[PDB]
Amino acid sequence: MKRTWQPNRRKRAKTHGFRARMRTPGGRKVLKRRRQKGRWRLTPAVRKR
Amino acid sequence: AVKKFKPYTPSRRFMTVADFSEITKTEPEKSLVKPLKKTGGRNNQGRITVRFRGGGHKRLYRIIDFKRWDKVGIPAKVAAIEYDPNRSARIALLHYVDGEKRYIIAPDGLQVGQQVVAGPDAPIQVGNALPLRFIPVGTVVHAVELEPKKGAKLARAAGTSAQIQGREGDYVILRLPSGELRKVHGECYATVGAVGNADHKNIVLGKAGRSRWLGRRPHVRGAAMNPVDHPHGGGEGRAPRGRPPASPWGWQTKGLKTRKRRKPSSRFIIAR
RNA sequence: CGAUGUCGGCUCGUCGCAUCCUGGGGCUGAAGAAGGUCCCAAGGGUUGGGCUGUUCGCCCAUUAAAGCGGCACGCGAGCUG
RNA sequence: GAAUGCCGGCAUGAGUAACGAUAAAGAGGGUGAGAAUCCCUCUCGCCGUAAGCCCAAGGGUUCCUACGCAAUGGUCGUCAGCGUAGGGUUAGGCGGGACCUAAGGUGAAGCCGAAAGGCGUAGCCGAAGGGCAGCCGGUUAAUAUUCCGGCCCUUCCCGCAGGUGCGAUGGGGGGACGCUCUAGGCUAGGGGGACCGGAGCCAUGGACGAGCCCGGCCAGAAGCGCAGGGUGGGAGGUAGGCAAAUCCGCCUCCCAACAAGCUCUGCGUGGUGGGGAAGCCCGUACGGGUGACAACCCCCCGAAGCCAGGGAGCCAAGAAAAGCCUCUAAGCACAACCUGCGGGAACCCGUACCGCAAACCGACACAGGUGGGCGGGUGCAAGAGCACUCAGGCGCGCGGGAGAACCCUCGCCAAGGAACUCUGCAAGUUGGCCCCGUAACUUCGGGAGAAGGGGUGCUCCCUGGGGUGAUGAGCCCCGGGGAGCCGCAGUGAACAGGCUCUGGCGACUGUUUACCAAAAACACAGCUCUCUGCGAACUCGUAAGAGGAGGUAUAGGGAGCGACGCUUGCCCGGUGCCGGAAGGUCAAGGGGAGGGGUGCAAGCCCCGAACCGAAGCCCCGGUGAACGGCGGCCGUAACUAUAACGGUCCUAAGGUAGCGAAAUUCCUUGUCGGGUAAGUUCCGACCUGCACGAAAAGCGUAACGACCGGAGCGCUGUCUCGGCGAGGGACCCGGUGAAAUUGAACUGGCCGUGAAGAUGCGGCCUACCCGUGGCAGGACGAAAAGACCCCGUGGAGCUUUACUGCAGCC
RNA sequence: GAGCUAGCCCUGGCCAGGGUGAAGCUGGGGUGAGACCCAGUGGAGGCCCGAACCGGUGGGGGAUGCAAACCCCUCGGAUGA
RNA sequence: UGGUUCGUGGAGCCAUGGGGGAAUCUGGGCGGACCACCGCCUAAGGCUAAGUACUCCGGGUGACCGAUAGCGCACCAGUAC
RNA sequence: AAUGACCU
RNA sequence: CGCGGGGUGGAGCAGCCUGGUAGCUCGUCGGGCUCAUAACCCGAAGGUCGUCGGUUCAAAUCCGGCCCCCGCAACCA
RNA sequence: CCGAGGGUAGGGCCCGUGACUGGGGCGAAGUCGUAACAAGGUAGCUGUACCGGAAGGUGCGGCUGGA
RNA sequence: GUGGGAGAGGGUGGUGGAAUUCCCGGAGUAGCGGUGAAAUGCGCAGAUACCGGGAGGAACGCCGAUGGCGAAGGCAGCCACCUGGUCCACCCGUGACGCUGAGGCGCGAAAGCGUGGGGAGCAAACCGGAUUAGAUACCCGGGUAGUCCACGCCCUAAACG
Ligand SMILES: NC[C@@H]1O[C@H](O[C@H]2[C@@H](O)[C@H](O[C@@H]3[C@@H](O)[C@H](N)C[C@H](N)[C@H]3O[C@H]3O[C@H](CO)[C@@H](O)[C@H](O)[C@H]3N)O[C@@H]2CO)[C@H](N)[C@@H](O)[C@@H]1O
Ligand SMILES: [Mg+2]
Ligand SMILES: [Mg+2]
Ligand SMILES: [Mg+2]
Ligand SMILES: [Mg+2]
Ligand SMILES: [Mg+2]
Ligand SMILES: [Mg+2]
Ligand SMILES: [Mg+2]
Ligand SMILES: [Mg+2]
Ligand SMILES: [Mg+2]
Ligand SMILES: [Mg+2]
Ligand SMILES: [Mg+2]
Ligand SMILES: [Mg+2]
Ligand SMILES: [Mg+2]
Ligand SMILES: [Mg+2]
Ligand SMILES: [Mg+2]
Ligand SMILES: [Mg+2]
Ligand SMILES: [Mg+2]
Ligand SMILES: [Mg+2]
Ligand SMILES: [Mg+2]
Ligand SMILES: [Mg+2]
Ligand SMILES: [Mg+2]
Ligand SMILES: [Mg+2]
Ligand SMILES: [Mg+2]
Ligand SMILES: [Mg+2]
Ligand SMILES: [Mg+2]
Ligand SMILES: [Mg+2]
Ligand SMILES: [Mg+2]
Ligand SMILES: [Mg+2]
Ligand SMILES: [Mg+2]
Ligand SMILES: [Mg+2]
Ligand SMILES: [Mg+2]
Ligand SMILES: [Mg+2]
Ligand SMILES: [Mg+2]
Ligand SMILES: [Mg+2]
Ligand SMILES: [Mg+2]
Ligand SMILES: [Mg+2]
Ligand SMILES: [Mg+2]
Ligand SMILES: [Mg+2]
Ligand SMILES: [Mg+2]
Ligand SMILES: [Mg+2]
Ligand SMILES: [Mg+2]
Ligand SMILES: [Mg+2]
Ligand SMILES: [Mg+2]
Ligand SMILES: [Mg+2]
Ligand SMILES: [Mg+2]
Ligand SMILES: [Mg+2]
Ligand SMILES: [Mg+2]
Ligand SMILES: [Mg+2]
Ligand SMILES: [Mg+2]
Ligand SMILES: [Mg+2]
Ligand SMILES: [Mg+2]
Ligand SMILES: [Mg+2]
Ligand SMILES: [Mg+2]
Ligand SMILES: [Mg+2]
Ligand SMILES: [Mg+2]
Ligand SMILES: [Mg+2]
Ligand SMILES: [Mg+2]
Ligand SMILES: [Mg+2]
Ligand SMILES: [Mg+2]
Ligand SMILES: [Mg+2]
Ligand SMILES: [Mg+2]
Ligand SMILES: [Mg+2]
Ligand SMILES: [Mg+2]
Ligand SMILES: [Mg+2]
Ligand SMILES: [Mg+2]
Ligand SMILES: [Mg+2]
Ligand SMILES: [Mg+2]
Ligand SMILES: [Mg+2]
Ligand SMILES: [Mg+2]
Ligand SMILES: [Mg+2]
Ligand SMILES: [Mg+2]
Ligand SMILES: [Mg+2]
Ligand SMILES: [Mg+2]
Ligand SMILES: [Mg+2]
Ligand SMILES: [Mg+2]
Ligand SMILES: [Mg+2]
Ligand SMILES: [Mg+2]
Ligand SMILES: [Mg+2]
Ligand SMILES: [Mg+2]
Ligand SMILES: [Mg+2]
Ligand SMILES: [Mg+2]
Ligand SMILES: [Mg+2]
Ligand SMILES: [Mg+2]
Ligand SMILES: [Mg+2]
Ligand SMILES: [Mg+2]
Ligand SMILES: [Mg+2]
Ligand SMILES: [Mg+2]
Ligand SMILES: [Mg+2]
Ligand SMILES: [Mg+2]
Ligand SMILES: [Mg+2]
Ligand SMILES: [Mg+2]
Ligand SMILES: [Mg+2]
Ligand SMILES: [Mg+2]
Ligand SMILES: [Mg+2]
Ligand SMILES: [Mg+2]
Ligand SMILES: [Mg+2]
Ligand SMILES: [Mg+2]
Ligand SMILES: [Mg+2]
Ligand SMILES: [Mg+2]
Ligand SMILES: [Mg+2]
Ligand SMILES: [Mg+2]
Ligand SMILES: [Mg+2]
Ligand SMILES: [Mg+2]
Ligand SMILES: [Mg+2]
Ligand SMILES: [Mg+2]
Ligand SMILES: [Mg+2]
Ligand SMILES: [Mg+2]
Ligand SMILES: [Mg+2]
Ligand SMILES: [Mg+2]
Ligand SMILES: [Mg+2]
Ligand SMILES: [Mg+2]
Ligand SMILES: [Mg+2]
Ligand SMILES: [Mg+2]
Ligand SMILES: [Mg+2]
Ligand SMILES: [Mg+2]
Ligand SMILES: [Mg+2]
Ligand SMILES: [Mg+2]
Ligand SMILES: [Mg+2]
Ligand SMILES: [Mg+2]
Ligand SMILES: [Mg+2]
Ligand SMILES: [Mg+2]
Ligand SMILES: [Mg+2]
Ligand SMILES: [Mg+2]
Ligand SMILES: [Mg+2]
Ligand SMILES: [Mg+2]
Ligand SMILES: [Mg+2]
Ligand SMILES: [Mg+2]
Ligand SMILES: [Mg+2]
Ligand SMILES: [Mg+2]
Ligand SMILES: [Mg+2]
Ligand SMILES: [Mg+2]
Ligand SMILES: [Mg+2]
Ligand SMILES: [Mg+2]
Ligand SMILES: [Mg+2]
Ligand SMILES: [Mg+2]
Ligand SMILES: [Mg+2]
Ligand SMILES: [Mg+2]
Ligand SMILES: [Mg+2]
Ligand SMILES: [Mg+2]
Ligand SMILES: [Mg+2]
Ligand SMILES: [Mg+2]
Ligand SMILES: [Mg+2]
Ligand SMILES: [Mg+2]
Ligand SMILES: [Mg+2]
Ligand SMILES: [Mg+2]
Ligand SMILES: [Mg+2]
Ligand SMILES: [Mg+2]
Ligand SMILES: [Mg+2]
Ligand SMILES: [Mg+2]
Ligand SMILES: [Mg+2]
Ligand SMILES: [Mg+2]
Ligand SMILES: [Mg+2]
Ligand SMILES: [Mg+2]
Ligand SMILES: [Mg+2]
Ligand SMILES: [Mg+2]
Ligand SMILES: [Mg+2]
Ligand SMILES: [Mg+2]
Ligand SMILES: [Mg+2]
Ligand SMILES: [Mg+2]
Ligand SMILES: [Mg+2]
Ligand SMILES: [Mg+2]
Ligand SMILES: [Mg+2]
Ligand SMILES: [Mg+2]
Ligand SMILES: [Mg+2]
Ligand SMILES: [Mg+2]
Ligand SMILES: [Mg+2]
Repeated sequence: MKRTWQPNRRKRAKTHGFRARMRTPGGRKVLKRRRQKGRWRLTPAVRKR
Repeated sequence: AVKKFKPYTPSRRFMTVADFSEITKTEPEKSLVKPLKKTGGRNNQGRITVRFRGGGHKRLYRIIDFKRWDKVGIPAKVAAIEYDPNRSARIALLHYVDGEKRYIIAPDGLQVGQQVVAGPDAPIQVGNALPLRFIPVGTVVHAVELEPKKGAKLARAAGTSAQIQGREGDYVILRLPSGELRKVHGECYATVGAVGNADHKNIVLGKAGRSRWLGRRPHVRGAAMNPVDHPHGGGEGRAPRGRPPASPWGWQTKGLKTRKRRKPSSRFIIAR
């Protein structure tokens, strides 16, 4: 059947990107938490040009 | 007149379509004056706030003239009468000698080629606009302003009118389509005649689809729902309500008057 | 009750006798024939349809007879639902 | 030592199930340590509206090559989408960005919010939409619309040359638009040819023949030719297009009325360029040479594509902005602008490879999911259907035997033909086209493919229309008539309704429980009730604000009913809602009669009755397509039976029409009648309606229904009652090799006994040791800390005239 | 978290081929003029048959599956809600 | 209304959303309703070290662990997945 | 402000 | 089987709970109006209160045991 | 070739029968009321509509077969 | 044919006043409605009676007749338009063109049906208050369809002279 993962580079970027997270206090805290944690990747790596 | 069909299909046996014979050879509209992009959307910034809206034909807005006092004294020739997707009525395309082209909402009896004009001057004829004062008591009228210089707001639906009843210092009394008795300021413009397309009420949609074409989504009964959804939801195999009938939001829907009492508008109203 | 699947049908059977038939017998208000009634006897047999989820039952057509009951109201790690 | 404990390790089932579609394999020859599995050749099978091809998404090195097989591959592996290394992705013209706007996002001004933040006209951002200049070939192991060849374009900048008032983010025009059906002419694509070109081939009885086989194309500027799209030309007046305008708009006169003229596309043709089979020979994993100085011609079919902004009809009435054209304002008119021609300038990002899949989403080389374009030939009425088949790609990454039970999928059957069974569940019959031929009923459409029938191949003869063509040959579409041949059988294979009768429910097409319910439930037009006068009601939000609606009573919100036909009674006592400037009650507040505590006193501070006080409730009315309700007991007719009639109690009123053992009937298989040999079901009636009933509508209703019930015909493996055969598994051999479960086991029957159902206790009986294929009665078998039931002063969803608050409203 | 699912908004795309034959148009007929009736043309429809395509009706298989919804046969819709 | 031990209590003091609304030393607040008396303070502007809290970081020590422990990480870990 | 058994 | 409501003249109903009096309507009987009947008018009669027990000075009434009458309930399995 | 007839399928008319149901005719002295005929005690009759155990009543219009 | 005449003949548009009902203001009290008699009902929440203003629908007093017009049904305030039948005079024109009429077609009171509009009064059904033995009737108070309009049906009558 159709499963739940339907990859889209634009969606992933607009949805979970560094700039989206930065836009709101909710998201800014996510970066803070991930930084303090020592996460190698703050936001998902969306590729291609 | 109303177009009628033979039952060559079920739902074609009741279905019924407007007569478009008053639609003069001018079916597609007029750029310049209108259209605008019209912005379909069944809801506010976010959430739906009027249920069951959506779908249905794309539309172009015809930006019509609801304040006729710009062109006081300037007459215009009625050039055409065309279909307007965004109202029950039809619209008149008129050419002002000025050059400017406006649409007026099209009254009953309006003929193409006719002369029409607005102002204190203005022969009392179908199509003309006047401040309510100079209009003879008892004449039927439409596109009436509520307060002066604020635009036509009463009687624009197809086949509607108001009748002038009497006067009272600065106000003339109106009898509105609903039957209400209203004091409306003398200085309010209103155009003589009834609205026309009066056979609008006689049309039978005929099937479900037609409803959808006009963007009317299926309306579901409270009875059909559940207690979480509606006061009428549940219980077992059908149910008669079990309380005084209500909206989904709990207010009673048979009888409960809802106009706020202390409206300052009150001292200008005399009926139902 | 940290689970014994619960009606009926099907399939496969098997046992008890307080025997429906068939075999033996006493009495009979047993002429004969056919019955009644009791005692011995389970070795084998104990039909096909209509209605009902039906068990049961009531019919239709038969039959020597169309037996009653147990086996977790036998049988779902066998089916049916 | 136990916690269905936790992490880890190793066992059991077990060489057991399985090895992922039943499209299929066989051989010869290579390479190699090792070949069913790698390479090559011959044969066979499968796909072919794909299982072929080209894009987009996603993926990200999987592409190519060299060297390799530990692991990954469900077996093997010399092979690989795997390991190691190296190579490979070339653009002004393709796509995206130095262009535009959509929803939406953001947001200067502005508004709002305890804070965080929320809105928000302009502007910006935002694309499978608009705009914009490359076509055909050749090359690499791997890239090419990118490199190269030929042919053809577009932007800038600097020049010269020739024109003109040039000139804006501003005015206008244009861009610019639906759906259905469509004309004319073209192109893509395809069929045929005695014609042109071509290696070649006479086979096995015949054929050296208009014999077989292969191929007869592609691009192409100007200039033409043919199709078609856009569009009127003047002159005045002017108050609108938010400054101006010669532009546009409106008005009036002339001239065209036409594509005549300007243009602008498309298609042919075009200088010229390129390509160019079968077969044969070769050595590649593959390509090369020759065939060739290849030929490159004539017909026919022909689009859904092009000319495109074509045409007709319809109602539900069908984006925006830039480019572009034009107008003028500031300015400037040595600038600038247009046209021609030369030289110069033309960046950034993507380009590999997979892409209906072993490279994407499904943990997997997963029988699932994935948008667009091409998708040839022949026949079958047509077609993207079906059968076979070009091109091209596959035989699905375990094989080998055997020929049991059983299961799966499949074929056939005596005689009977639903006796099967909850039910004809399943399977069968029926089946395409043409022509006959069709009932009740009906809303006049339907019902209808009703039902029931006949024809259907091939050959020869005569003959009617068209299309392309000159009015002709052919070539291509539809027909009619007559003879005759073959077989059991002519839509000879594949694709392709069983039918009727009568009820229940819902009018209908539709929708729903993704993953057990597709329905009589939801929706539906349509009917009524009710709210709403516009800053509407209502909804969302603390607000600003937005929806409603750029709507205005023929409109919008809410509610119930649910096409249609005939209809929808009685009760306003209770509850609700609506209407009542009286009255009763009624909080804060007003008012202070009166009293209290202190002070030597002025005073200061407390209570506090009258009386004046809102909504709300009480009270008076209204209203049932508002919540709802719509009786009991006696007696009576000149045979009995029964009761039109009467008495009486009660109510707010005592159920009317129509239906009625019903999706409703307990007693109940009610009692009659019909279908049956027989009918707890079904149909028609009777009414004793436990417990129908009129918008939670009542009684009907043609049509419709993968809905539910009853019946009959047809036809059958459903059955009597099974039988045989087919293939895939099951079994045997080789290869890889799980799982749930598992206190430990040396794990028999009976009659007992025991926590009341024992392999384990007692007595007796039986029984050599160990497997293999099978069957499921048992191990209260596995699986899930029973769903039901109760318990807990456990938890949630829901309700209301439970309590108590809160929003909201008054 | 709306990359699954539900609704709506913006912008594109897709729907082989067959049937039935509404309005209208045109001709003939009828009338004082009509209504209307015949042909012919025309091509409407939550119309019919049936691929793609969207579904999921019944039965069987599958149940440590190919698959945490699949497969075969059969079936509904297929110019429209 | 909040704050204080103070939950409306005899409920003061301190802060304050709403209403009314003074005074400048013979002026004002407070000492738990209130009044008298005796006393204590000087509101409606602001700043001000140190003593105090914490441990990303460095150092020292341990009747603290010794790789199923000790931080999740002794090992290129907030990594693989 | 109702009614008047049957035939004659 | 459980529950709670009910038996009163000839008929239909009151009267009980706050024990001592049984009342309303119809019917029956006698008289009148009428030619007669009914309607109407005037008079009159009529009640072991289902039974059995006793609580009391006294029971239709209050309390127990039976008997018929009506209504409700009979659920999860 | 046609063809009597037999067969199958479907229509058309006509007759008989059917639980039950509708009204009707007729049958000396059963029931309920009083509709009509005298202004029949509400003039009657009437077409239609609604209602009522029953005659009947009422609304609307009409008639003289009433003053 | 020419010239005239009377008419509530028909269709459309417009308009007038009297009265009833409802609303508003004023003034005003203790009752009003109604019947054979009453009661239901309305009224101290300010009724009936009276005055001023407004709204609305329907029907047209006197003229009016024992009258007129029409084929019938039927037609009545006034105004204008469109429009049929008819009477007289003159004897001008045509020249037998005539009468009737199966079927057909058209019209056709009231009640009734469909769609939308309107609804003051009246009023089937319905609810009451009386009357009666009982009243589903007569009488009284309320009251809905309907009565009114547009369009489309229905086709009846003591449609009668
Ligand atoms: N009589 C013919 C038609 O039927 C009905 O008439 C029938 C009945 O109504 C009528 O019944 C009458 C009754 O009305 C009258 N008041 C009392 C009488 N005893 C009855 O009489 C009837 O029954 C008895 C026995 O049963 C028979 O013997 C007698 O013949 C018969 N007429 O008897 C008739 C039967 O014969 C209509 N009323 C009458 O008007 C109509 O025209
Ligand atoms: Mg919002
Ligand atoms: Mg948002
Ligand atoms: Mg609904
Ligand atoms: Mg529900
Ligand atoms: Mg609720
Ligand atoms: Mg129910
Ligand atoms: Mg409910
Ligand atoms: Mg248990
Ligand atoms: Mg256990
Ligand atoms: Mg014995
Ligand atoms: Mg004997
Ligand atoms: Mg036996
Ligand atoms: Mg059965
Ligand atoms: Mg049993
Ligand atoms: Mg047995
Ligand atoms: Mg038992
Ligand atoms: Mg059992
Ligand atoms: Mg079941
Ligand atoms: Mg232990
Ligand atoms: Mg473990
Ligand atoms: Mg093996
Ligand atoms: Mg085993
Ligand atoms: Mg095995
Ligand atoms: Mg195996
Ligand atoms: Mg495989
Ligand atoms: Mg094939
Ligand atoms: Mg790699
Ligand atoms: Mg490779
Ligand atoms: Mg290699
Ligand atoms: Mg391997
Ligand atoms: Mg594998
Ligand atoms: Mg090797
Ligand atoms: Mg590699
Ligand atoms: Mg740059
Ligand atoms: Mg940009
Ligand atoms: Mg925008
Ligand atoms: Mg914006
Ligand atoms: Mg914002
Ligand atoms: Mg932009
Ligand atoms: Mg684009
Ligand atoms: Mg481009
Ligand atoms: Mg390549
Ligand atoms: Mg080039
Ligand atoms: Mg210029
Ligand atoms: Mg512009
Ligand atoms: Mg030979
Ligand atoms: Mg060819
Ligand atoms: Mg060319
Ligand atoms: Mg200007
Ligand atoms: Mg070549
Ligand atoms: Mg066009
Ligand atoms: Mg812009
Ligand atoms: Mg590439
Ligand atoms: Mg490529
Ligand atoms: Mg691949
Ligand atoms: Mg594809
Ligand atoms: Mg594979
Ligand atoms: Mg796959
Ligand atoms: Mg995969
Ligand atoms: Mg797909
Ligand atoms: Mg093909
Ligand atoms: Mg073909
Ligand atoms: Mg075909
Ligand atoms: Mg195919
Ligand atoms: Mg057989
Ligand atoms: Mg046979
Ligand atoms: Mg048969
Ligand atoms: Mg049977
Ligand atoms: Mg049987
Ligand atoms: Mg059946
Ligand atoms: Mg079947
Ligand atoms: Mg039928
Ligand atoms: Mg349905
Ligand atoms: Mg489901
Ligand atoms: Mg279905
Ligand atoms: Mg299902
Ligand atoms: Mg309806
Ligand atoms: Mg708004
Ligand atoms: Mg809006
Ligand atoms: Mg509405
Ligand atoms: Mg319903
Ligand atoms: Mg009702
Ligand atoms: Mg009430
Ligand atoms: Mg009530
Ligand atoms: Mg009341
Ligand atoms: Mg009130
Ligand atoms: Mg007070
Ligand atoms: Mg006070
Ligand atoms: Mg004192
Ligand atoms: Mg009050
Ligand atoms: Mg019955
Ligand atoms: Mg029977
Ligand atoms: Mg049968
Ligand atoms: Mg029978
Ligand atoms: Mg029945
Ligand atoms: Mg019932
Ligand atoms: Mg019901
Ligand atoms: Mg109802
Ligand atoms: Mg219904
Ligand atoms: Mg039906
Ligand atoms: Mg359907
Ligand atoms: Mg269905
Ligand atoms: Mg079988
Ligand atoms: Mg077999
Ligand atoms: Mg086999
Ligand atoms: Mg042993
Ligand atoms: Mg035992
Ligand atoms: Mg033992
Ligand atoms: Mg032992
Ligand atoms: Mg074994
Ligand atoms: Mg076992
Ligand atoms: Mg087994
Ligand atoms: Mg078991
Ligand atoms: Mg178990
Ligand atoms: Mg438990
Ligand atoms: Mg539990
Ligand atoms: Mg408790
Ligand atoms: Mg979505
Ligand atoms: Mg089609
Ligand atoms: Mg068609
Ligand atoms: Mg036609
Ligand atoms: Mg369709
Ligand atoms: Mg279909
Ligand atoms: Mg179809
Ligand atoms: Mg396609
Ligand atoms: Mg679905
Ligand atoms: Mg199954
Ligand atoms: Mg299908
Ligand atoms: Mg506190
Ligand atoms: Mg406090
Ligand atoms: Mg307290
Ligand atoms: Mg304050
Ligand atoms: Mg203070
Ligand atoms: Mg103080
Ligand atoms: Mg102090
Ligand atoms: Mg103190
Ligand atoms: Mg102090
Ligand atoms: Mg200070
Ligand atoms: Mg400080
Ligand atoms: Mg240690
Ligand atoms: Mg550790
Ligand atoms: Mg260690
Ligand atoms: Mg750790
Ligand atoms: Mg009598
Ligand atoms: Mg007599
Ligand atoms: Mg006699
Ligand atoms: Mg007497
Ligand atoms: Mg339960
Ligand atoms: Mg008959
Ligand atoms: Mg009488
Ligand atoms: Mg009378
Ligand atoms: Mg009478
Ligand atoms: Mg009448
Ligand atoms: Mg009546
Ligand atoms: Mg006249
Ligand atoms: Mg007054
Ligand atoms: Mg003469
Ligand atoms: Mg005649
Ligand atoms: Mg009539
Ligand atoms: Mg009438
Ligand atoms: Mg009407
Ligand atoms: Mg309607
Ligand atoms: Mg009245
Ligand atoms: Mg009387
Ligand atoms: Mg009355
Ligand atoms: Mg009616």
